[PDB]
Amino acid sequence: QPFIPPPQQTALTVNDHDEVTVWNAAPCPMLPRDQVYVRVEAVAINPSDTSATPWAFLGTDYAGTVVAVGSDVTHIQVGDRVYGAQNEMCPRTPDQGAFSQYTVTRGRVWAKIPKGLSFEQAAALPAGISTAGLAMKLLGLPLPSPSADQPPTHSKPVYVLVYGGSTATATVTMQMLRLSGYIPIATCSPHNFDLAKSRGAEEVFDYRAPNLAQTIRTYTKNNLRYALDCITNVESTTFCFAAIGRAGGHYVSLNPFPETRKMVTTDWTLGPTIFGEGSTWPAPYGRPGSEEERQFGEDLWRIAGQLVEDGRLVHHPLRVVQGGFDHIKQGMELVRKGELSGEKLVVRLEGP
Ligand SMILES: NC(=O)c1ccc[n+]([C@@H]2O[C@H](COP(=O)([O-])OP(=O)(O)OC[C@H]3O[C@@H](n4cnc5c(N)ncnc54)[C@H](OP(=O)(O)O)[C@@H]3O)[C@@H](O)[C@H]2O)c1
Repeated sequence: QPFIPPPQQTALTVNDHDEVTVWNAAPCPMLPRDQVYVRVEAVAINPSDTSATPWAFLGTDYAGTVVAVGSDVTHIQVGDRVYGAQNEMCPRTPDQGAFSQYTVTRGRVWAKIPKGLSFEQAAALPAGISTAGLAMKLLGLPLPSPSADQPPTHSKPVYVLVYGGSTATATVTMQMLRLSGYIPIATCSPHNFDLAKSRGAEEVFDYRAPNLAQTIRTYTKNNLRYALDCITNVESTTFCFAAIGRAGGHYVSLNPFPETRKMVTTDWTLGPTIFGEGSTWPAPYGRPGSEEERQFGEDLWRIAGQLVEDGRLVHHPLRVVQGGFDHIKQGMELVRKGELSGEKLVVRLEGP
């Protein structure tokens, strides 16, 4: 009954000459006493996968079948299905990444898949849930209550601009914003208008429209105080700053931002902080680990896991590919080239 990991496996990594590589003799991680061992069934592709520690495993989003259980783990059994996030390309843990045949759960940044979800649907969620939570925390917005019967009331609407309303992150975030009593207003391309509205946007606009920031300022009564930038380029930053109200506001982006007097505070989400383990980027010093960041991730996942279970948080629309590891490599290229719109690339792994 003791579990012994396989001697080697296939995983996706980067080699010594900056090329994405299928490695067929990759190591298998050891099983922590407080984690479970996962035979990965599906993975999702994220832009951050495509942005190096050679030979460390790639990939964030996984869903799979529990094949072994740590001695200190309760409430999980062999055969259970789980989904969660890995901390990709981490030099201290190069044998942990979503793009492997076998991984281990990390922290408490995971949950059991609800009976009603498939592996493919569940794999689509982890980075979205994680990022949505970090963005709400940085904006100074409370996470939803999983136990409440309706959102908090605001007789005077509290708007949140979401620049890039068709992004995988925005569609999960806008649902959470709604649950917490906020009213998201989104910008994206016309063909994704229905998607954005279905995911919680009160109104949606084409970001290309002339003088759109004036339109938004007027809509929000010149008091927009929250802007979430899911695109993070020179144009999106300029736009969000122009839309924020006359008295100031808070800009949060999902990436570090390029190079005002506008009374705007600023932050950006650092993905590895969902684990509270720290980060070696950005130099100098990166970030330390912290128990408060760790506890926030666990709390977020306990809340989001229930919301997913209850059908209150739905996955981004899926583009599913049946395949193996070369299909992940291929998926990453489609994503890197900006070739996906309003969909998440998920690969369902064939064994063998
Ligand atoms: N730091 C982190 O841990 C972290 C986590 C999650 C995401 N991110 C970052 O957030 C960004 C979005 O990632 P995601 O996975 O949420 O989204 P995604 O699904 O890859 O977003 C794709 C959408 O972005 C829109 N888009 C692309 N370029 C645009 C531009 N120049 N102006 C306006 N819209 C543009 C398009 O929407 P339309 O076709 O509708 O125009 C496209 O469909 C990426 O840069 C990613 O690196 C970072």
